[PDB]
Amino acid sequence: FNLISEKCDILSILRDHPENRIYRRKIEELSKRFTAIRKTKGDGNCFYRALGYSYLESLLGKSREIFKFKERVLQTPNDLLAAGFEEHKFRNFFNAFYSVVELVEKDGSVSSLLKVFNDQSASDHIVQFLRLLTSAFIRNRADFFRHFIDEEMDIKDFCTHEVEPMATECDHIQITALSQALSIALQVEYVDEMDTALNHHVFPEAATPSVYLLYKTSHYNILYAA
Ligand SMILES: *CC(=O)NNC(=O)[C@H]1C[C@@H]1c1cccc(C)c1
Repeated sequence: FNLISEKCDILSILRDHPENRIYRRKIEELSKRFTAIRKTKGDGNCFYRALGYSYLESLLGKSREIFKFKERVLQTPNDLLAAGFEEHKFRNFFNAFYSVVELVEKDGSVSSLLKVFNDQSASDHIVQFLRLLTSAFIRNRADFFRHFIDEEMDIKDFCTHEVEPMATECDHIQITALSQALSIALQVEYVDEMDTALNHHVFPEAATPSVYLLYKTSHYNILYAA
């Protein structure tokens, strides 16, 4: 469980980490709404790996939701080609992601899903797929995403260097692109109330996110609603 941990009670964030006790107030509030966390490896990939795992986990047993998600996934090869990705280059990453979608579709357990996401090779192929889809999404909407980058930076160069490569850290750009790309309603909770970084992924309670992530200093763990 080196890439995605077993569940820990939310208050482990305080009990195990003296360094977090300054965030006691936020964590104790979150503990009213969320019961548990899974920890993700801090390797530059944690957003993609957290969102992939958490969303597929959210689908287990929801056969209609799985069906509609499989349809979106079967369309992604065309989105990738429209963005200039050749099939022979994305095939193995598509196949890894398709495989874990079929695992969830065929009754699939949390245990079997965790095993794929803790397999370095399978998990990193899934992350690479999610990175290419993120890049494809941004490239296809250069006009929109152009607003959020460095004027001197080309959108294609941003994607080449800050989205496609493994271990490249996310900003709100990649979170927006991937969530829109797969229609994953995501909510990000912050550990640190004093962190001023604008949150583009917090909505009112009445919204129905699939995935809740817990953010601190470039790192995203998975949250479980109470
Ligand atoms: C989401 C994600 O993977 N976040 N990244 C981390 O937690 C990276 C920051 C930590 C790290 C890894 C290797 C080396 C250093 C100096 C930091």
